Amino acid sequence: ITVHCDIVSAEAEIFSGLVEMVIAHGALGDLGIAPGHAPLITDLKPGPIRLVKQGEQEVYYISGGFLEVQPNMVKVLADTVVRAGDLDEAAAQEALKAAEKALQGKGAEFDYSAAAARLAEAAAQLR
Amino acid sequence: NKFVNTMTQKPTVEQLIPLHHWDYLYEPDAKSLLDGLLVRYVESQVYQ
Amino acid sequence: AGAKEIRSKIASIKSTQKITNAMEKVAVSKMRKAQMRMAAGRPYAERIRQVIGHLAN
Repeated sequence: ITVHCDIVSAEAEIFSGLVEMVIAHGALGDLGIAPGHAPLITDLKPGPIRLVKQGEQEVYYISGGFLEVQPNMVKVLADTVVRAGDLDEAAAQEALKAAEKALQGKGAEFDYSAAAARLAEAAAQLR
Repeated sequence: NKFVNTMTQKPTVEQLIPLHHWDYLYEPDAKSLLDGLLVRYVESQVYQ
Repeated sequence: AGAKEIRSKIASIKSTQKITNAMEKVAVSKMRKAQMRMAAGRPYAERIRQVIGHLAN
């Protein structure tokens, strides 16, 4: 009769509790999940998921994610932003942009342990 | 640092990379899904 | 040199102590806010760990 469903993102939850039916925009055709469905994992498209609840109706917009289905439980691993390749690459290049520096060195620089040990003793005296 | 308690902040290092009876129906392909999920998992433990 | 300079220095240190006392409570509140934001991300991590596990098997 009623299947447990949770909409979840990396930062926070979006929905939880029992539901009657779940309609989702999967990668290859739409899906209608009802209690007792067979095991199914599926990549979602940017769009809304409709959750029918014992008769009232709920609607939530999603930007991507993974739909995990079991007979008892339905998990929606919802993304918080569009994962398009141009956006994906842009933020990586911004990290490289800031990372750039005037004294990159060879990569074998060491023996700075003395400075960290000198400060550690001062930090003991402070408390 | 890891929040051991209000009075303890344990510095730590952990490896991000490298890491039943039924079977899931896979859309579009199992390889496509594994490649996407592994990226969501590493980005998640970094945010944590 | 005299009592006037010492009196000014005791007032100088007393002003800083009241704001450092407030900042400890301000920090405790923010610590509680960062601890709930820690717990609002566990579900996405524990379930995907299971999915990536079975999908590989």
